[PDB]
Amino acid sequence: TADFRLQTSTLCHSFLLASANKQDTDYLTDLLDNTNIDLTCVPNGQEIIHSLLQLVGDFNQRFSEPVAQSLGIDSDKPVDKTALEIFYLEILNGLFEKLNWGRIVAMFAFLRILVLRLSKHGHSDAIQMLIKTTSQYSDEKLKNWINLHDGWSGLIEFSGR
Ligand SMILES: CN(C)CC[C@H](CSc1ccccc1)Nc1ccc(S(=O)(=O)NC(=O)c2ccc(N3CCN(Cc4ccccc4-c4ccc(Cl)cc4)CC3)cc2)cc1[N+](=O)[O-]
Repeated sequence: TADFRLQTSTLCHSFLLASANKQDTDYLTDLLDNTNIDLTCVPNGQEIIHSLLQLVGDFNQRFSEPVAQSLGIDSDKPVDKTALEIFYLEILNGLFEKLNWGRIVAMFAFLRILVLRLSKHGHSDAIQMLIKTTSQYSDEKLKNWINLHDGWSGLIEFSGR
């Protein structure tokens, strides 16, 4: 088994890559290193990724640019990694006023939108910062709750699979 921070980064990388294969064009597989990521380290990791993909898709349909436009995530220009982090962390600090599995699904959904828009151009460093930022934020704020809910494995029963 692995520490929660490593389990959360491993699960963030596999959900982002799997979501990219879903896209008409996948840019992420080439621009990210999948050599040191093993979902096998995460307990029940495959079903967690399948569960998170089912839940994030239902979320994307239900809920459909103010700061993305400011941060130029859709630009070819190198981005401000420092500013996107404060904005992402603050956006997450607002989301987790209430802590439920549904709010966790939304955080992964936001990371998917930011990572997939960033991927069109090779902003690998920003995507990696965001994956690390999700991992650090989850270890600090979401870990006690995620732990008291069967862990990341809790998403498997929440999904209904
Ligand atoms: C059965 N089937 C026919 C219906 C499936 C229903 C409806 S779809 C859905 C709803 C919530 C989360 C995910 C998907 N499923 C469901 C229903 C409820 C729940 S829940 O009770 O556990 N959670 C919620 O109901 C919930 C959670 C978060 C939530 N948000 C709405 C607003 N967004 C906006 C937002 C605010 C601040 C910062 C960022 C964002 C944000 C986040 C992501 C994006 Cl992509 C864009 C903006 C935050 C999250 C809304 C509802 C979970 C789920 N679920 O797990 O899928």
